[PDB]
Amino acid sequence: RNEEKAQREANKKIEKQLQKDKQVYRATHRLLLLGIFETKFQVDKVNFHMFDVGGQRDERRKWIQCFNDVTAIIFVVRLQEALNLFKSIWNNRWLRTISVILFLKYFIRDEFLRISTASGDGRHYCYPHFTTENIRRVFNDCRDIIQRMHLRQYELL
Amino acid sequence: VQLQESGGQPGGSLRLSCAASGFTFSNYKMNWVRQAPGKGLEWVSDISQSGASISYTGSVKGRFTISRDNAKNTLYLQMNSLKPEDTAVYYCARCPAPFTRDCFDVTSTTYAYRGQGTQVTV
Amino acid sequence: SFHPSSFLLVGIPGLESVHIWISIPFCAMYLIALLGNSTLLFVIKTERSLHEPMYYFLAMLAATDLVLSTSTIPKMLAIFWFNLKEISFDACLTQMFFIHSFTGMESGVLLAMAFDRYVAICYPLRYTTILTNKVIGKIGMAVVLRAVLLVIPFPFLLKRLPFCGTNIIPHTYCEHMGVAKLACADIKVNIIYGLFVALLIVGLDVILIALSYVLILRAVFRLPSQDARLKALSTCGSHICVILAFYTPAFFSFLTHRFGHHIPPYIHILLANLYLLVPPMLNPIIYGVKTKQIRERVLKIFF
Amino acid sequence: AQARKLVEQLKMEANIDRIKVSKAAADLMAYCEAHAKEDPLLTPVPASENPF
Amino acid sequence: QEAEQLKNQIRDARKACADATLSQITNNIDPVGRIQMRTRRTLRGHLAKIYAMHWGTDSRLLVSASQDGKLIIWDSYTTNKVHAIPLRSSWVMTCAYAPSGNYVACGGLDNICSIYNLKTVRVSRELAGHTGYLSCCRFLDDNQIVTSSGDTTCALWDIETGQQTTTFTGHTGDVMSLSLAPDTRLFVSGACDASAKLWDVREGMCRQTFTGHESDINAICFFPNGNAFATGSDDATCRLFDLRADQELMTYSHDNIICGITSVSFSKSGRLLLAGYDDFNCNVWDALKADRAGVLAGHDNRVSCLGVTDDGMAVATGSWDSFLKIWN
Ligand SMILES: CCCCCCCC(=O)O
Repeated sequence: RNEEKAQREANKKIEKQLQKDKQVYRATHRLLLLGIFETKFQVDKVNFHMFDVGGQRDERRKWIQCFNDVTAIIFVVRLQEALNLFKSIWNNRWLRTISVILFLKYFIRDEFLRISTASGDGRHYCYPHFTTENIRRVFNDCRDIIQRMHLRQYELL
Repeated sequence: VQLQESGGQPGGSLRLSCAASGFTFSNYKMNWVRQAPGKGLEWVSDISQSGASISYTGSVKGRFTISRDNAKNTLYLQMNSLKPEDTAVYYCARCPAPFTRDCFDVTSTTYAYRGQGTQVTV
Repeated sequence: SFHPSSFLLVGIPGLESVHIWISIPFCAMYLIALLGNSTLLFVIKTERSLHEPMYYFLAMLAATDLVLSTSTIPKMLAIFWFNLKEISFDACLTQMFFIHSFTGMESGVLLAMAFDRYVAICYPLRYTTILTNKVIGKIGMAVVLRAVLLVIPFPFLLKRLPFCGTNIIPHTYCEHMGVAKLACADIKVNIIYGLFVALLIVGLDVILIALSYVLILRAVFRLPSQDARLKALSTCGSHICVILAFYTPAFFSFLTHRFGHHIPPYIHILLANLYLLVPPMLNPIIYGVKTKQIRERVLKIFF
Repeated sequence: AQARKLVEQLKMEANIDRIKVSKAAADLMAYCEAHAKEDPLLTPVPASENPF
Repeated sequence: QEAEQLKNQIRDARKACADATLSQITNNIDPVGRIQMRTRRTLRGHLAKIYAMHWGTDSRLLVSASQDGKLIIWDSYTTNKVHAIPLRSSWVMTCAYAPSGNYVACGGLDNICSIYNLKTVRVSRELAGHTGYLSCCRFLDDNQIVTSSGDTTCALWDIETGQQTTTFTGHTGDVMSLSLAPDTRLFVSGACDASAKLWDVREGMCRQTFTGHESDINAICFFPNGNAFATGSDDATCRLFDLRADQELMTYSHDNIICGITSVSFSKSGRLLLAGYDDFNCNVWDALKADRAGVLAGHDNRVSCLGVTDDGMAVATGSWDSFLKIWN
């Protein structure tokens, strides 16, 4: 009798604490720098998280599935290798619906957009950039991505 | 999984063959890669499960042709009008997972599904 | 002050010889409304991937429609079928109170849905930190409290008028002015207060809804892509059609009961029963079946 | 260095004194048969004695 | 040259020692029947996808790990929670339960193994030294642990000193899982080079190598008597091997299964083998005769982890929709 009361009281505090972390988890946006370290920052009262993986081997087919719920992938650009990796990521099953933010003139951009617009059925796009401006650019693309997701949700697109 | 590669004056012609054993050859996407002396591994050509979709790098587009034979589980690369800038060791790589459109680590070092290679000097 | 025992509802005035032919479509539409909303509520509750603010607002709308449709149609069907016209004095007041309060609640729910859509589309990166559970609870409480507090004086206003003479009221259900017009005294206070309440609720909600839709469609048309220019129109048109079909007959009845007497009565009674029946049947089809994540989850359960 | 290690490992693994397969299958069959009376997922336990 | 000759000799010996199959000898046993199992409990407290789970010695408590950065200790009898531990790194892909029941371990993309103490929850140790991400870890005792990493190595640690006692090397791909024998004298391992290896804990050298799959190997577990093991791979098949015979005996597959296998486990008597797949549900196989006998299908995303109690009374499955389900 007393043991069950203690157990229920113990579980209630766990539930109350867990309900607090959900609001923090849904209010932050995650990123992935693909040229583990974590960097957190804030822009316009919006929380942003970025991770960099450089302590692993060059065999990505097993640890890349851990990043299937990220908002976007930051690809830093040898050109053929970049295009081949972009094609490999674009056609994956778990990272299928993932946008890519390119950080590289018009010939290379057109070659990338040729593979970007080949498939996808209007589920993901590509945002090439030619390079405190980078953070603003990433912020704008993230806002556009989330707006398009909301549009798809409400049957307006 | 075993992959054995055989075969190999500017402007000439050459042909490489590769035979595969230990796995079902039909349901895998295959490709030819090269390693030049002084540089790293590079991707050359690709071929799908039935040979419907074919892809070449821009350097050798038009000159070379890649084919596949599922009845004898072997694939071929035919090169015409070869230039001295094409001397390298040729490997035959295989995509890691069946029934997939993605092939990640074929150009990585210490790949497990790749042959021994044959040297071509022009 | 001499209130009668009970009243008599006659139904459609001047069409008493075809009371059964008119009732054929009413049964079918009420039956469809009685099934769609229940199915939508069950699907929303049982699933755990449908727990978002949009679906909570949809659930509140479905419950409001289910309550609105169930206080009018059974009595109309009884009148049309078995000629059961007798109604007590207090059942009239309670029926009128519930009808008006839940009309106000439906308007508030629609306003909340419009606000949610506006914030979602026009403020994407702040959507999760603006609309939380506390805000949703406060919004629902505000809607219910506003409706209840605004409509509650009506029974007190109708209980002080002396009723001398007849008790027949030419309608299908008990309204505020339909009952008030049989009183033996001046009803200026009822006129002014009811007109003020209706203007303060319905018009204020309609203006904000129109502003939100205009802002949303203006933001959609600014996108470089042009495949959203047609689907947005194709959905907003159906939404606006249903909204108008709900809102217009309400104004028609509220204004004809006190400013128009030259209009024939049977069409007035027929139009007074449309805003109370049609949106309850047409809401789930345009909101639940047409949406992407509810149709495929309904067909997933039965198959 | 790698080839020598591979050859040494292959030489080490070439002598383990293996046995037949028909004799190594009857062992597992008998193991399953002898313990099949106390496996709850094979023989459903009475509901009263079931913790869940 | 020498390697090819040795391989040919080993192949000829393997052909010579084999005379009968596991199917021909088990052609007269009565079939198990239709295994019908239903969900008895549902545990829902995580926010992101679950990656690993481990049962307890008393068959009443278990620990779960998720990609949001949490460790949760459950009570499957009453569904009540016990402990919730936040983690320093959000990318965790393994967890373990000490046999005594007063320790837990976890690790992931940080190339570190962390051990927490429950009877104080504060961290106890942080073992470092690997070069790649950790894939599995199993307790042997309150002071010994075995891990496998993504740098193609396995390790045996000493918690009291915090140092690496032994290093097992020889694989040419990422090591995905390990399974410890009941005798605790040896264990088995599988990697992405499509091979499995048997390691002796005392001496520290590879004794046997098994090569029958065509792609990466994802899960592994020991048979109850310790004389065999099963493993699932990325080619949509399972295979059972033997130690005294040193060759594969049975394969489990179907013509309509395309997805790979993520988890594998055995029953109490070894008659049933449970396999979690990438197409949202898991299957039950009869070990003696390869024949499907049941399907557990309740999850909306891919099944990632699977476990069976020490008393054999219930099974627990985790998934990528952040739910743990107990079936019996
Ligand atoms: C939002 C509607 C509130 C009730 C309207 C009253 C109409 C009347 O007095 O005739």
